[PDB]
Amino acid sequence: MIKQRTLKNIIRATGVGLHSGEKVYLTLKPAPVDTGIVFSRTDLDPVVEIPARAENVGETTMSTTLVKGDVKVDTVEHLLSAMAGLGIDNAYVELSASEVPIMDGSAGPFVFLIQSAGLQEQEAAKKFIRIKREVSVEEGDKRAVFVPFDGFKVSFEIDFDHPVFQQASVDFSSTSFVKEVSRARTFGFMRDIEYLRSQNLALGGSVENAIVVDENRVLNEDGLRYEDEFVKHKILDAIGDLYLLGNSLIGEFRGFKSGHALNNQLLRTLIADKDAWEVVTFEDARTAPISYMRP
Ligand SMILES: C[C@H](O)c1nccn1Cc1cc(-c2ccc(C#CCCCO)cc2)on1
Ligand SMILES: [Zn+2]
Repeated sequence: MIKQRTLKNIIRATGVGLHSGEKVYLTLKPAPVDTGIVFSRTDLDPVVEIPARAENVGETTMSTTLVKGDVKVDTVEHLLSAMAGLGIDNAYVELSASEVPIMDGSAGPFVFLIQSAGLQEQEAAKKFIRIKREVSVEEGDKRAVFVPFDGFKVSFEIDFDHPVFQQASVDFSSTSFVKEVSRARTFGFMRDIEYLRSQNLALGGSVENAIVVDENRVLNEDGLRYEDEFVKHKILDAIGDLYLLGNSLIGEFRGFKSGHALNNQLLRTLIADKDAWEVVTFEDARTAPISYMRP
């Protein structure tokens, strides 16, 4: 069967929140079958746990934020992207502050740290959400859609009105999450960055954790990791936002100028429309439409 995964060993890391600029200590731990991914604010007494589920998304402006009452965990989407990309069903993610550390802007450090710890298969079938009807949501010129598909693929199309320019598709039948998506970094434009800082956001961002663009060019000395890094990062973000379904997808996602907001809107419409999806397991990995790398 395709089995659930958790972590073999604990992972720790120390970083800064992209928006908050606060130092934060992260610890990922193993969790039992059917736990899902659960964030814990361990700086608080008592500790405040928030499952990484679409129902818990509180704000979607320039990151995806989980909220339970007054308590938040901001910027979950890169780490969630990594966990999704590696097949991780169950994990606790402890944080000593309100925002997941940004690392280098991408999921590369998370996938490295995870894979250095190692994964552990669990004796229970992995549950997938299978798209059985097209579900779309739109708002103005922005669109996000789920289409039935026997596998998992993601397409994205951004319309940026800027000299540094995009679209891309990835199908995990041939694309490596790790090699081709995980390294794509967080990005931003000088006009927004100042506005965001004036709105007291973006406080931790720098050329160390993001592509910084002026009116013409990428200012980072070392340039890009992929020719299409920006759009590959949008795919990264979307995989992370979609993992808030709390199970891997069998289907296709297509995003057209979509962001965290519309991505969450799509999850919510999907979840509400039970005719459009069903949960499935695969007792024989050999006949399934997807595969995972070795644990
Ligand atoms: C997080 C989300 O998933 C996300 N992924 C890609 C983009 N975004 C939104 C976003 C980008 C930034 C950002 C903030 C500050 C700087 C910077 C800088 C240095 C300026 C000093 O000259 C660069 C970028 O903030 N939010
Ligand atoms: Zn991002």
